Amino acid sequence: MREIVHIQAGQCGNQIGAKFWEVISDEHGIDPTGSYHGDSDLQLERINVYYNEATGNKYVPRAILVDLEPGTMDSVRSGPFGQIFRPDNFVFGQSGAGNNWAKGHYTEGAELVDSVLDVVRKESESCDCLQGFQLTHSLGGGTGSGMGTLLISKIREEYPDRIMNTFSVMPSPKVSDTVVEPYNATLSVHQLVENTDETYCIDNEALYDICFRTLKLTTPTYGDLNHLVSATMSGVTTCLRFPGQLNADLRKLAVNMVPFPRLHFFMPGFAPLTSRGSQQYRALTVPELTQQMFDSKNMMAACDPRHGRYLTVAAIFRGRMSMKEVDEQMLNVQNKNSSYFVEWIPNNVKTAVCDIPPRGLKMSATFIGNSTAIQELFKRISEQFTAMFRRKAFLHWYTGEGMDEMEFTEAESNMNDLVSEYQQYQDA
Amino acid sequence: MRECISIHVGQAGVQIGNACWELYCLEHGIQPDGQMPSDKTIGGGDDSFNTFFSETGAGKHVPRAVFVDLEPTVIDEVRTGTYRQLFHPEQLITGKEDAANNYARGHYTIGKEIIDLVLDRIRKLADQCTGLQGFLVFHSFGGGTGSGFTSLLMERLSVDYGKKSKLEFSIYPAPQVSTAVVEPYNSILTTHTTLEHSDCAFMVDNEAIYDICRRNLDIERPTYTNLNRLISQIVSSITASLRFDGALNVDLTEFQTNLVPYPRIHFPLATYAPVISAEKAYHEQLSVAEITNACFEPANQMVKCDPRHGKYMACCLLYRGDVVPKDVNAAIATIKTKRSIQFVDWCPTGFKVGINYQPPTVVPGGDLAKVQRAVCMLSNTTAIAEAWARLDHKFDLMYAKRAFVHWYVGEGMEEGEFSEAREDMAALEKDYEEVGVDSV
Ligand SMILES: Nc1nc2c(ncn2[C@@H]2O[C@H](COP(=O)(O)OP(=O)(O)OP(=O)(O)O)[C@@H](O)[C@H]2O)c(=O)[nH]1
Ligand SMILES: Nc1nc2c(ncn2[C@@H]2O[C@H](COP(=O)(O)OP(=O)(O)O)[C@@H](O)[C@H]2O)c(=O)[nH]1
Ligand SMILES: [Ca+2]
Ligand SMILES: [Mg+2]
Ligand SMILES: [Mg+2]
Repeated sequence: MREIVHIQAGQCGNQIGAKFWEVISDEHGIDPTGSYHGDSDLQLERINVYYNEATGNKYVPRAILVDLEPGTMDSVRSGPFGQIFRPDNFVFGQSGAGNNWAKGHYTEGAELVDSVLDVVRKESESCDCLQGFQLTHSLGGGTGSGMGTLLISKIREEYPDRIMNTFSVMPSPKVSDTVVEPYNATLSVHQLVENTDETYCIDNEALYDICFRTLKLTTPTYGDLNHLVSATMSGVTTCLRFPGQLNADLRKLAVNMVPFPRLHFFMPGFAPLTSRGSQQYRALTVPELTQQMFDSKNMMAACDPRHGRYLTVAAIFRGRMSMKEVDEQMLNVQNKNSSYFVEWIPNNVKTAVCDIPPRGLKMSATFIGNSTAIQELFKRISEQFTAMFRRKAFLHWYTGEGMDEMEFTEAESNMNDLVSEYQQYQDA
Repeated sequence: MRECISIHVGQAGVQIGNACWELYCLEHGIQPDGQMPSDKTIGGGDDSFNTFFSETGAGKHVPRAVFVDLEPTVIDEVRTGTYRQLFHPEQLITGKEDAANNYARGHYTIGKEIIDLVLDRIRKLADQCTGLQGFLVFHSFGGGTGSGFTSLLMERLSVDYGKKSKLEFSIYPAPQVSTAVVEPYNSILTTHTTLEHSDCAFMVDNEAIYDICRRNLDIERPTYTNLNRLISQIVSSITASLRFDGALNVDLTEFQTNLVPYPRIHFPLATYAPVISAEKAYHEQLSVAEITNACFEPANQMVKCDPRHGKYMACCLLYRGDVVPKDVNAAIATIKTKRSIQFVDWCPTGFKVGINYQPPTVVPGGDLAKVQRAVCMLSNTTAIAEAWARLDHKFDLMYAKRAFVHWYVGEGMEEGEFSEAREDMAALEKDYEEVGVDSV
């Protein structure tokens, strides 16, 4: 299986989504025209995973852009790689979702969703062998969160044997738009637990902290946060995009990473951590990459890895380096810290190497972990949800769109089940 | 798209309308004839200022606004005055006989004669909108038209436009400029009647504004003109997010999400800074930290009450002009380790911030200094309930004797509308107390 269909929803979804296509396009040698101007053949070998060929010979991203507002999509279209997207893959309403999950999922989103599925079907039909879908969205707003999870439900109904994966941005009070973000996040998680196969948890708390503590940026913008996201995203999709042995498609990644169907929320990690523009001149040694990629301070989800156990780990090393030194360092980490890797999944750490480094670095490592420490992320959202929900505060925004309190109670309970299910395996 | 229609009701609504619209024209470079040279798209457009102005084929930019008074003399001043070419005659609606400081007359006797005509003129503005967001209603609490007609109009708009948002700018009465003994009655009757029909209401206490004018601007005896110029600055700060765009601009609707935790709890406290004379601004720049600090000084509030003695449920800062997030965050961090800011336990404590880059404008001949940066804080505090407690007390003193009640009964109202309106106010005061109690 080859083709992945990419969907980006809402302001956050479309902003990280645009950056993703920007970064991977440069790696595959594709320019704003859709014209290849690269040297290596490794660049084109698996280009069909993400790109359509339309005679030119031009490469068109298999990408559908979705919003309930036109704003951020006009931003994308007049942005750097804006011309590359298929204009018919732009699907927008006018009325917005007002950071309201109920509007995205039930009222405004319901009005727009069929048009999105027409574009999904049109893209799915040109595929030799569709692998499945990736979605970029946030959980804190209304469109990416409410409408994004509506879309996932409808995509699963029409394609139940395909893999569904998400890059899901979790909200934090540190970088926050509205007080209702915990409501929107809890309702979205409930969906994600049932209808995705694999979810990369991108924690805005973590991205903020990395920017503040490590990159010495005193006031991080979304741009700074998204630079970390696009690097992580390029990293986690390396094995899908380039010639390679393991985690080479979406189903094989799921089979190695997900021991129990509900526990499919991954903590990504990246090394070296770099800020935008400002370059680093000294390449990292393989021992340094390996130490940094496993460091809590390189994690994109604000969870302490020492507070849990790793179920499974995938590690991707990028650049020209010694594969023998990689195996040794990877083996050294596990042997040194063996109590943090569950002993009932043997050889639960898999490593891949790709020759092509990302732009502006000679060496990089990407970490994908399924840790039971992710539970800290869900506990945090749960705490914020309950603080409001016990006084039913802000609920009228949701009941006004037809929702009952019961739906909140159920979504909370399911998220608490997920928490305690993680705790079960951290002690087994 | 996102159009907003303004409705200015009665003397106070209308005169505040004049001030706001004059100021909007200066903010966007629109001339008194409606021409705006900088607007290259003739007869239409989807720019930010189009939320408030429509455009004719001849290049005229026209307020999306209706002015309504039951008497003709305040609206005749708009008709013959500086900005008379701005408005199509059909946007300015007058009767002949006013409500004589009586809510019953504004709501029933006189107002029922003109209500169908007003809703027809509103309908004509709405029909020109491609994506109508909602209404901004300007009125006094104390006047007969401002209270009775506004409450009638709000009820009817709920019928004709469903749940389309309605925001109020409501002039709360003060003894220094008030014109009727019965203003406490009119205030309680309108507040009870419109409470279910309104999404958000900005109360402007005429005494807070009178004090600020006397104290900060050194005006011995402020007139309506003084008060209105300052009110328009505050209204402008609130609507600036709708009328301009920019990277760090944050839409009013998004502040509203944070500001209204329960439908009845919908009365934000506005505080504005800096209010300073030309004489004192000279050579003295107010920094971001200075203006943000001034937001937590109670003498700068639009309603007299003390937030230090209640609890916060939300805090929003709307900056305009030369302001960057770095400085905002530094100023906020200082204030947090130095001020009396206690939140209820059920809401998070982070301040929500928007910045518009376009700096404040002042009107020629006015009293305020042209500054490089300004701020409007909108907070949701339990302290706003003090303003209700004061009006309710005044209402109770007169109502226990039925003083002036015959004027309302003579117009067809029953005593049961009074006790009912009063009970709703008692329940509102109670609601404000309950939201400030800690959780179990
Ligand atoms: N801030 C401000 N307040 C005003 C102005 N005009 C009147 N008021 C206040 O509004 C109240 C009186 O109501 P008006 O708005 O004059 O009355 P109306 O709505 O015209 O009602 P009637 O004349 O009774 O039909 C008093 O509290 C006044 O001080 C004004 O231009 N500015
Ligand atoms: N990391 C990141 N988070 C964002 C970005 N834009 C918005 N957010 C976050 O996304 C959430 C709001 O959702 P947003 O995508 O704006 O709303 P939507 O358009 O209705 O889906 C909040 O948690 C914001 O902190 C972005 O560009 N990057
Ligand atoms: Ca125009
Ligand atoms: Mg947003
Ligand atoms: Mg009058």
